[PDB]
Amino acid sequence: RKVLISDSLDPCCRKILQDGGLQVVEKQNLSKEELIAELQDCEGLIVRSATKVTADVINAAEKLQVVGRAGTGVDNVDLEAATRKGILVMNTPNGNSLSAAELTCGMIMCLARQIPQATASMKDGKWERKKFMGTELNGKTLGILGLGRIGREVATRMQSFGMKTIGYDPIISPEVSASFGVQQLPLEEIWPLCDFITVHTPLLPSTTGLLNDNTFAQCKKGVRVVNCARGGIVDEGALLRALQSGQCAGAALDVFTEEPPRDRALVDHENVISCPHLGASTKEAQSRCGEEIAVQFVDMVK
Amino acid sequence: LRKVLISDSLDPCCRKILQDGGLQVVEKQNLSKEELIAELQDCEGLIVRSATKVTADVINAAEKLQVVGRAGTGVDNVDLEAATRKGILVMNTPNGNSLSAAELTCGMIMCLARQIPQATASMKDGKWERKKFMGTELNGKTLGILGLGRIGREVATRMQSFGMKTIGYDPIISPEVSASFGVQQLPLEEIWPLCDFITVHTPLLPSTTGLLNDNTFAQCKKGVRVVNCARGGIVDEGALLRALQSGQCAGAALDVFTEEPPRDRALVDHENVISCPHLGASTKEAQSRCGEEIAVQFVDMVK
Ligand SMILES: Cn1c(C(=O)NC2(c3ccc([C@H](C(=O)O)c4cccnc4)cc3)COC2)cc2c(Cl)c(Cl)ccc21
Ligand SMILES: Cn1c(C(=O)NC2(c3ccc([C@H](C(=O)O)c4cccnc4)cc3)COC2)cc2c(Cl)c(Cl)ccc21
Repeated sequence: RKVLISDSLDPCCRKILQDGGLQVVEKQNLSKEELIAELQDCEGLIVRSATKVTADVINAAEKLQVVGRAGTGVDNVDLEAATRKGILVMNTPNGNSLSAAELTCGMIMCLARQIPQATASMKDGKWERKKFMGTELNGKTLGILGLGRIGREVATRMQSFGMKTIGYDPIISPEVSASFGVQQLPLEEIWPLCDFITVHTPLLPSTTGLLNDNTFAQCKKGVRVVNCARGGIVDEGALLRALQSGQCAGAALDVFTEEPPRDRALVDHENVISCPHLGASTKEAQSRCGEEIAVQFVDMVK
Repeated sequence: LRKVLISDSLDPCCRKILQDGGLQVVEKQNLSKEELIAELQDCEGLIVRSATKVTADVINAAEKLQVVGRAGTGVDNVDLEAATRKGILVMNTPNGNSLSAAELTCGMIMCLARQIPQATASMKDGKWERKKFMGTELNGKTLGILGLGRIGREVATRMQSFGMKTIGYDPIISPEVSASFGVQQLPLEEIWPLCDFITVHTPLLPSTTGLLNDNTFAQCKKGVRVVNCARGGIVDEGALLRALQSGQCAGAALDVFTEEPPRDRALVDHENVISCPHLGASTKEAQSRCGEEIAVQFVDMVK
């Protein structure tokens, strides 16, 4: 009967909760001990990416029955510690997909034409039309690794620019991938066909370092890569050397191993487009998330 | 009618198809005015990109110059008055460009929606502000396309796939044909207030110069965003500047300027302006198609 929203979340969350009929507490940038103390009579907790629901927090929260996350994934909640105290963890699987898919297509275009590089150049007062030569997407081959919701939204968009969408996903059948115009192949057959590769998988052991020194070497010379999913699906170290060799012509990253990143080797490279994790950074999405999570809480109050 | 000079960095395949046709060629680069004239003194033809400027003076010092080709669309770097006076032919390559321009345009729109160039310049400076850079979901938003030519319809079919409403205006193409690639046509006065995004794909005309001006900008939605990848001044540079400063315009993307390169560095420098040194036709894919399509035209008239 009492929830706490611990992060900057769309107003409409708190509304639909009270609308449902339970107390709420909008707080922000709270400290670990400040959080626990506030939590000590709250049945629910909703969080964004800021709040980290550690082992310690869950065990200091004697009343905590449920932990909702207004976003995609739960990479900021101890699931081991969660399942131990029989706690529920709630998610917002739909209401974020589109925003992430768009930023991704942004990246691909931005990579093809070096728009961010040209702006930073022009902004410094330089007219370098001698050499900023980019690529026509029409008739090029894009490789999508992770034919989830985001993966298929990215595919249908970049289809319209006349790109070949070949991809790989071990859950989805060739019959269903084909049904949104992505032809499926085994990984070893994908690397050499691609001029562009984007990744849309959760961070798993089966996925970690999916692009590494070894895959990068099987790729077309001057392939270009977009990580808007999770940090490390593309091995950060590995990419760095692929850019330095020219095996990789350029790369776009919305996500890092450390967030925010200490290893500022990549960001700083002249062929790296970067963003401080903006895949869900839209009024449109956070409202749909914030709405879809607050529903799930009220839904189970019957 | 039998010896040509290529004065710019042009795709190798140009010189090939020329000699292939059966006439001498001279691939030179970054030539000086007097260095050019001297080299030209036994060349019937000249092929150029955007770099070389075929001034009044050059044409009149070139007693043998019969023809001037341009590997691109437009010839805003050749004195046409001085050209027609000496009975010289001027050729260009209007086709081999459309797609490259359409893509950069969609680039701009996304880049504007999500501030990708701003985020890179920020990250590149070592900054993580995710609380700051809230952008827009294109899904269900309205794009206004002014100039439903080739480029205009390629831009429309692409941004449709993101789930945008494509309303546009073009006085040449009928509502019946615009509708047939998913652009609903409306009179200009009724377009400004519906748009969250406006791009322009028209030639430079007096009827189109300053198409976006203090007056149109004011009838737009507060925080509209604008893309000029067509010609400098279709969007009044001065007018835009004040629209960004007021917030009537939330941001702008420019591939084209009144002066190229631009002296008035007021716009470029604004924090919500994405800018490019005229890269709409800056793709290996296009310059080859241009370079190929021009060398054809030269050989075609040799028989
Ligand atoms: C488990 N797994 C998946 C996978 O999880 N695929 C499915 C999937 C479902 C939902 C998503 C999410 C989504 O699209 O909503 C998603 C996208 C991007 C980042 N994080 C989450 C992603 C993938 C399709 O049914 C499940 C792809 C995948 C790949 Cl490409 C490899 Cl190589 C290894 C393991 C993999
Ligand atoms: C002459 N004219 C046209 C016009 O020429 N429209 C058509 C057109 C055809 C071809 C183009 C060209 C093209 O799309 O390739 C073009 C685009 C951008 C820059 N330079 C040339 C532009 C427009 C559509 O069928 C012809 C639109 C137009 C408009 Cl919207 C105004 Cl407001 C004033 C005069 C105008």
